[PDB]
Amino acid sequence: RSDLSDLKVATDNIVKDLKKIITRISAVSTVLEDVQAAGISRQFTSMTKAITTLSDLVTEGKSKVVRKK
Amino acid sequence: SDLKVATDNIVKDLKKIITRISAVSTVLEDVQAAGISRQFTSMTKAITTLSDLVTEG
Amino acid sequence: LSDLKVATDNIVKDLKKIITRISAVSTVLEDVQAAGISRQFTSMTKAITTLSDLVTEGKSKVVRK
Amino acid sequence: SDLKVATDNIVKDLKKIITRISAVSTVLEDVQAAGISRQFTSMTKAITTLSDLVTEG
Amino acid sequence: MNSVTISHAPYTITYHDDWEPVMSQLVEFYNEVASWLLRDETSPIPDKFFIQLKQPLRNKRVCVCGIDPYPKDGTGVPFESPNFTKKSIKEIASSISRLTGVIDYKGYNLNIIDGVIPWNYYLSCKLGETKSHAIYWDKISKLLLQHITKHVSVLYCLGKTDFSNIRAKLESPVTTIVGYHPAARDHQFEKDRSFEIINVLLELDNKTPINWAQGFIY
Amino acid sequence: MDVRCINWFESHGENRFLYLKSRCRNGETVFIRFPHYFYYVVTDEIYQSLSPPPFNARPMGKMRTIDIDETISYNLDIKDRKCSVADMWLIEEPKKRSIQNATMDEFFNISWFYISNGISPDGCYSLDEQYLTKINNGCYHCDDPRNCFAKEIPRFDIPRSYLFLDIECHFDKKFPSVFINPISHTSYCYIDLSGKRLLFTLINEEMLTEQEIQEAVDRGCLRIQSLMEMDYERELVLCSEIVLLRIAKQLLELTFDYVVTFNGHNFDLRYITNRLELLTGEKIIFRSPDKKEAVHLCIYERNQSSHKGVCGMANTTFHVNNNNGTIFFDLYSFIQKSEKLDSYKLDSISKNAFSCMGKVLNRGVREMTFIGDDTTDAKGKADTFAKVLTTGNYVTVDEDIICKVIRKDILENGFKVVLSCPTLPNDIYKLSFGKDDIDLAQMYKDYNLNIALDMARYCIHDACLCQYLWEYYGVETKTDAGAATYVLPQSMVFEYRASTIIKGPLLKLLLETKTILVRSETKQKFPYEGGKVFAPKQKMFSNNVLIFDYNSLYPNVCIFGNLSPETLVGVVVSTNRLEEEINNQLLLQKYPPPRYITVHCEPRLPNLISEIAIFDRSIEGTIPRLLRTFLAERARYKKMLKQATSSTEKAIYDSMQYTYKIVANSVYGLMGFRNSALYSYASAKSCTSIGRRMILYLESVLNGAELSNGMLRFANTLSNPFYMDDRDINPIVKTSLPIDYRFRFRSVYGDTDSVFTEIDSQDVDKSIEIAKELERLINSRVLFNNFKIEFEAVYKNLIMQSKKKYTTMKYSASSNSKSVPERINKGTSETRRDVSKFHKNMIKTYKTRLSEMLSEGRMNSNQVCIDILRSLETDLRSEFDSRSSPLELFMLSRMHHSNYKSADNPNMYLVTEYNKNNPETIELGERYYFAYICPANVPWTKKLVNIKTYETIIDRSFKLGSNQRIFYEVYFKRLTSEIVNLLDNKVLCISFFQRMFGSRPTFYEA
Amino acid sequence: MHHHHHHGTGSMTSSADLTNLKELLSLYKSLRFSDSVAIEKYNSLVEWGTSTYWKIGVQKVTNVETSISDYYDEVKNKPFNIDPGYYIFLPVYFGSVFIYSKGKNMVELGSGNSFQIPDEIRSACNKVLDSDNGIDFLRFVLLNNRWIMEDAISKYQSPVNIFKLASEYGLNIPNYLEIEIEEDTLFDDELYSIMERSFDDTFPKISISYIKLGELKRQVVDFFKFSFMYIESIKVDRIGDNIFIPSVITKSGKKILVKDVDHLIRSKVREHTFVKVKKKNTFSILYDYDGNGTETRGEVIKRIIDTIGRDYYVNGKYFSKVGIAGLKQLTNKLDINECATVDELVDEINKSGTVKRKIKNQSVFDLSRECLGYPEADFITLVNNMRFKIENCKVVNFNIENTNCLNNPSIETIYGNFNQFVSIFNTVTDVKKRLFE
DNA sequence: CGCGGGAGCTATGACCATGATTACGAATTGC
DNA sequence: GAATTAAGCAATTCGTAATCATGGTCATAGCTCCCGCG
Ligand SMILES: Cc1cn([C@H]2CC[C@@H](COP(=O)(O)OP(=O)(O)OP(=O)(O)O)O2)c(=O)[nH]c1=O
Ligand SMILES: [Mg+2]
Repeated sequence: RSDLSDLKVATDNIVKDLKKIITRISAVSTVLEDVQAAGISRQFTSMTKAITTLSDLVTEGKSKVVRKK
Repeated sequence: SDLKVATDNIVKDLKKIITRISAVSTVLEDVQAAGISRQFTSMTKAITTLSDLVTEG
Repeated sequence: LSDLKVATDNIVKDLKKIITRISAVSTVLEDVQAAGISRQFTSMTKAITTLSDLVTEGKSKVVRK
Repeated sequence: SDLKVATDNIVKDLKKIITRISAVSTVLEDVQAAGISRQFTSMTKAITTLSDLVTEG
Repeated sequence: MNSVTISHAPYTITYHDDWEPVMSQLVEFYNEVASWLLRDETSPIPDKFFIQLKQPLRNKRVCVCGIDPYPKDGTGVPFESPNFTKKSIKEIASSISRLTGVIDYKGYNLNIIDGVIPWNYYLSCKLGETKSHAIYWDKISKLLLQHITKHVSVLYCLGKTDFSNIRAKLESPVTTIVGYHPAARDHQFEKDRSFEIINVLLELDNKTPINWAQGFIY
Repeated sequence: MDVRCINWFESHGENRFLYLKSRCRNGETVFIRFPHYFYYVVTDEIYQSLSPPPFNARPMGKMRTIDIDETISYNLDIKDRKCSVADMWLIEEPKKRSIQNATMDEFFNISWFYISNGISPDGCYSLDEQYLTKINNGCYHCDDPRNCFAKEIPRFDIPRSYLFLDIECHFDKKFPSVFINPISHTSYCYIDLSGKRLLFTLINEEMLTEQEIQEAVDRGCLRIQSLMEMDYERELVLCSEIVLLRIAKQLLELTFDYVVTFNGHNFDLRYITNRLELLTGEKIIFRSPDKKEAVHLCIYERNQSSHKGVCGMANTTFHVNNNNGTIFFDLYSFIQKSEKLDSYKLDSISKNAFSCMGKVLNRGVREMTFIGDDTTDAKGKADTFAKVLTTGNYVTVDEDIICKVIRKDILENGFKVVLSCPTLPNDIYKLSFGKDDIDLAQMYKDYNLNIALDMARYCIHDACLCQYLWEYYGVETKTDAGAATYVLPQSMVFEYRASTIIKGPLLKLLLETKTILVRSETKQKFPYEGGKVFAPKQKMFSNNVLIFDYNSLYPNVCIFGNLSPETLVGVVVSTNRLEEEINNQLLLQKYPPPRYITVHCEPRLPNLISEIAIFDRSIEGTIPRLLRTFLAERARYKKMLKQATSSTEKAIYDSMQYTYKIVANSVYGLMGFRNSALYSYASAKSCTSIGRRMILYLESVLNGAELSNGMLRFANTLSNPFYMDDRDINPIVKTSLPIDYRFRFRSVYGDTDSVFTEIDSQDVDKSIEIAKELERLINSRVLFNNFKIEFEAVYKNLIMQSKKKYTTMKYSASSNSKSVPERINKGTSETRRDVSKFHKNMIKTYKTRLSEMLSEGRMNSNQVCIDILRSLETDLRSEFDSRSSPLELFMLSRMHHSNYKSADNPNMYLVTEYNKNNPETIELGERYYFAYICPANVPWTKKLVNIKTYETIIDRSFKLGSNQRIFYEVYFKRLTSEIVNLLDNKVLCISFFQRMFGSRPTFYEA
Repeated sequence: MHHHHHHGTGSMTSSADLTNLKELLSLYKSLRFSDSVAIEKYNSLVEWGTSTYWKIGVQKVTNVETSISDYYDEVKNKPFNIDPGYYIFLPVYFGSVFIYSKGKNMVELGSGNSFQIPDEIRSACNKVLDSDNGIDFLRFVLLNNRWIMEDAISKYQSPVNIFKLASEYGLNIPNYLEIEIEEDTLFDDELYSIMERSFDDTFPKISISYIKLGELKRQVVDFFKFSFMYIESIKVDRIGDNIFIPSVITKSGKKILVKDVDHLIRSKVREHTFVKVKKKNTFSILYDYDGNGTETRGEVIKRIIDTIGRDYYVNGKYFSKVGIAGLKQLTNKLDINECATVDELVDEINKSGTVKRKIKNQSVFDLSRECLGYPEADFITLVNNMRFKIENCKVVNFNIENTNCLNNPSIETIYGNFNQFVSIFNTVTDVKKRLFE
């Protein structure tokens, strides 16, 4: 918000924020592999719903910036 | 339910990131839009690996 | 097992996955701390202490001298 | 009840790792020993940061 | 500046290097028609049938085309008269003098203008006869005029009856101006404003306009 | 003084004289001179304001002057069309005079001479000799053509004289050159004023040795040394080439009525005058009838540009600079203009013209004896064949094998010919005068006396073959009707396209109706819709199909709607539906539907959404009166066609009525043509719109129409599609048919005016009589005013590839079940000239095979496709490897022109490369043969690229080299393409087309 | 034949052919500068020249990128040093650039479309063009429906004297600073602010172009900085009787000026987002760019109309509103005194012969469309998908046939106002019946 | 213990080859 | 020496060329870990 100039640094900042969330979901995946290899019984229907809604969110945020000309 | 609140915080933070994309994406240049598009492809392949992990188990 | 090249290779290869999972535990603990929920880490602190004791035994054992 | 069983499986895998290192450790040779030592220092740096994140409250 | 040998009364054709793609065909056409051509006393002498082949064609952008030489006293260069007694070059000089205002001249010569090659379609005629050697010069005239219009931008033809079919004698399109003959009745060459039309069509082709005052002989 | 007009012709000099070539009853050729004026039509105020007085000025009466300018209007306050009624004067001067605002300048001075003096160019007149002043013997001067040409007596026969000539020239190369190669033979068919038909060939004795000259003298050929020794009665005369050319000069200088050649202006007469100027310096001097001026024979080009595209040069004709009145007629140009054929060489025209069916009486080892009469072919076919066979030498049997005539006999009602032919199994064969099985250049290499006499026979066959083509095409009657109708000189009849031959009778009616058409604004062209062409509903038709076609549809439309440029009240256009509906309401209340027709058209512009043209039918238009004149001419020649007995006279009058039909369709097309003086975009657009409504109305009554209990019921009512009229609109129409007949009619195809009505019956006779009842009932109840249809044909086994492409068996209205049907191909591969003879033969063979496999009905369509594609693959591989079919089966034809948007077009580049490389030149408008020729080491090429680079122009002297071969893959791809459009099982067709030609085949969509 | 030439050749050598060729050359030299009428006249002259002579050097054009960059060059955002001499300073304004070339029309840059202008401004343009024929085109600016004549680029004559002459004809003019610098001076931003305040205009001046007396191809100068600030809302501001200008509003409160509605759509700006904006010392200029949204043009127009208000519609460069259209709007369109009845209206048009001739020249539908201020193409698209019941050239009943055109918000808004269009149409129809029938 | 050099990997936009689609003129014919 | 011609459109097929879908490849930006020296 407010006023900004030379928006490439804000683009780099939000790319860094996406780097943080990419490492965050890689952390979730690499501890999910460990908790699945532990042998505990888990029910992930609401987890699957959360991943489906977040993937729809990712597609909605992607589709504005995919294709040029 | 640590993973539930963790993914809920991920949803909220990524909601903030996507509305900032919606704020800035109309006026992006070609190279930075290309960079954010590679970031979104990494986003999609990481979430499809997560979906394969929660599907196959 | 001869020349110990494969043994050293697949204990270096496993340590990358181990430190990746350790940084993963750190990142998801940062996530659950920033989410705002209250958690207790007493048994986690006990596990950290006994893991630290066994790995400093490993530090005492790993040296070549 | 996911992080505690996750770190229980992690410390069991590390029990297997420490036992096999103690099995092979009658000879190590200097350069690979320095490599696993520097990997161990990076690993305990990660452990120290994790300990800071669990003691900060 | 190459030269070839022919079997009849010119006995050689000195030609510029721009005339190279049409020379051997011109050699065989002139060798087949020349033994019948040269029985008649031609209006230029046979040694000057091919003077305009010495001229280059890359620097030419305008072809000024007549159907034949003058019936008498043809000098091999089209619209050239050292005595300046020919009616056609007189009306050409009158039109250029009306264009440019240069009224103090002794004669005119379309050869000495840069970018203009004066051309005779049929390269000769019998003495006192007009288009009498069309029989001999038909194939040569077609070949040489398509060779010219491959190079020049604007083709200007001085005859309505002589050059009504000149879009059929050529097959590649060129800027063609079929103008009135200078000896036409009712002064349609006096009302002719074709040299301005030549200059404007050159400027439409992004070419240099012809400075028509270069042709005046003082 | 009773004369018959033969030819009208103008003086070549600066002093303009108009001449008439005329013949009296006793056979005397009489010339009448007229002072030819430049005719101008001015108003009365312009006439009295002329500061130089006119030489002659005649009052033309109070004539209305109408501004034919098409202004669109967005409202219904159309201003009245500018009609300036004034006294008009016919200004005549011997010199050309530039008069400001002089009207009616589109017409020529010769038409103004005819119509203002009341002279028909095809007329017989008793000339008043008090207006004739004798100049010299046979030539008179007429100062007053009004009262001298006042008594128009009926027609009487005259003894016309003719000179049919063909020459033969030596050539070492492919073509003769007049500077190096002599004339070998000059043949002449001399027809005198006494009717004496003399045939004689002059043989160049310079090309023969002296012993051969003496041997021909012993054989009976006459040796002459000059023109005085020349006898026209001798059949074969030997002479030098100089004496031959002076005999040619003497004959061409004679005042014949017609000197007729084939390709003779371009080659024969030009070669004669060029060789005469070369060898002795003389010129063929045509003199005026009053002998004041004398011109020399100079063949001059006349180059037509196209009127479409970039308007490049599309055709050239060659004519004789003659002023003695002889109509020097090149038959090559005439048949080029009038016919539509693969080749226009003399052998091709003789093959297409003189074809007769002939049965066999005797068979031999090397001799086949054919006879033809009125039972073998139609009446007059065998008589024409005998007339050609009188001088003919070679007869082609079944259009592929050439047979020399051994013995010839002219019967009373046909011919009797013995042919050097192999033994043939069938009983009847098509005999034609086609290609010649000689090589002329080889005969010129080993030139002896026997070769000279054989080529003299072929030359006299060509010279008399000019006469046989002259009489076959009926150029006498066509010239007379073109002089009468188009109001033109007889030499000027065929050598002009539509606009000129319109300008005569249009001038006649404009003087008759006191109407003047003038233009002020710039004529603007828009694309408008044409005739409506329905899709074919079925690919095969096992049922009979009734063919109903409007009688002169676009002329009857223009007469019905009064569609003229001056009867157009206005064009009402709308950009929006609000203004469209408001203009519709004020259109109905303003213009009454009987007096005015409001024709809804598609818009000329994208912003417009409606376009209504209003035409006043109260005063008959100039275009309807012109169309009434041309349909009167077409109706009288159709009546003469129905009264004709011989096949040649039937062909003449069918061509004559077809010519008048095309002229009427050109009265149409000139209003769609922007450069025409009769250009009316609204009228041509409204004509297509009304014709489209006529095909939709005739389809709507006929599609879904059933016959039941002798009562004819159409699907829709018989409403006029434009207004309400007094006639009955009830679709229930009483027939004259029996009660028991209950058939259904449905439309399956439409094309502009034709509607293809599929009756569920298969009987020929019953379909013909029910379709005749349909024609009568449609013309009595369905149609209105001048709209008539006629029933032409019953289409049994109608095989339709696409729109405008169909094959059927024709059962005409005068035919029956027992009458033999004729195979009509319309736009298929058999008719198209860009389709090779091998292609046409294989399409005919495989269409016969497909008809057999569909008539058997015992195996599935996929097995039919498998067997047809397997047989096709076997035939294509056998043709590719064995190469038994010659080059003649693969010669495609194309017309040469310069009307190309691209200057680097491959076709024009190919012809110009031919004209550079070869002594034979291909003129503009010439149809040349080209084939796809590739080197013989090239294998079966899968992907076909740079196809136009493989085109090679084939002429008569072209031989396919050992290193070269026919590029079979292009012809095979086109052939396989049309077969896979014929077949079902499209996936297998794609697979086979990919394994042979590497590409996806194009399939037609219904 | 030989009485009719070997081929029919026209008089290709007359003075009329020379005049046509010279006109063809003049239209070829101004192909990038002309309206579509002069492009069609050029194509007609190319077709005539190709029919007349067998080839000509110029070819037919189908689409022409209308640009005036031949007399301009690269704009530099950096400070630079001037050359000494006598200079002619001009302000460059924010609005849409138009050119009034020898084709007698107002040509839009970047589209080449001829734009409809008021009759007094058009008459002043004809007076300027007929005063001296050496001028290639008149560089015009359309901002807030104000036609100001920014520049008069002439090939032979100096542009100083034409500006006061155009100001005599009622054309809107800027102020000028014709000062001889005669020394090397660096254009700092403070000097730029001095120069902009010395232009003494409250109108938005976005760049400065200078002319040399002895040199052609004048150069435009712009100093700015590219910024990106947050957008709170998009509002409209009334600039006429019915038309409104778009103006986006920041969170802070600064009003970034928008060129047209087409500029508003093309940038694809929505609320709560950042914009690519040029920054000036006096005001704010939104940069011209194509937005990178995933939505189409129609969805952008849908969102814009849903934001600013449903009764606004896209009317050319401006938003026009929906209201009650009575006799006062018809008198405002006819530029006469206000009338309450039809009788006083037709008496008032009987008083004014120029207004009566104007009513003759253009039809009832055009008068009723221009009274309502509808766009031409959108209203034609609307009426072409409706149905009408007509009694004495009046709409007694209307109904829409195809509702696919109602997805356009402009067409739907005009369909909402179509009852007032019917009222105005019937009123103008009655005026036409009473005055001239 | 900490950060720079380097090297293998992994997508990724851009560029080019090849084949299928389609406009586009030409030829031809039906009208 | 000049002199004025000149029918329309619909529809199909075929070759050529511009345009685009698909796919292979090639620099190229991340990118992430190994090695190394202070
Ligand atoms: C052949 C041809 C036709 N037309 C137009 C004009 C009318 C329609 C229908 O003519 P058609 O020959 O089928 O039948 P039509 O001549 O109308 O009537 P007939 O059955 O011949 O009496 O097509 C044309 O413009 N040019 C042409 O060359
Ligand atoms: Mg018909």
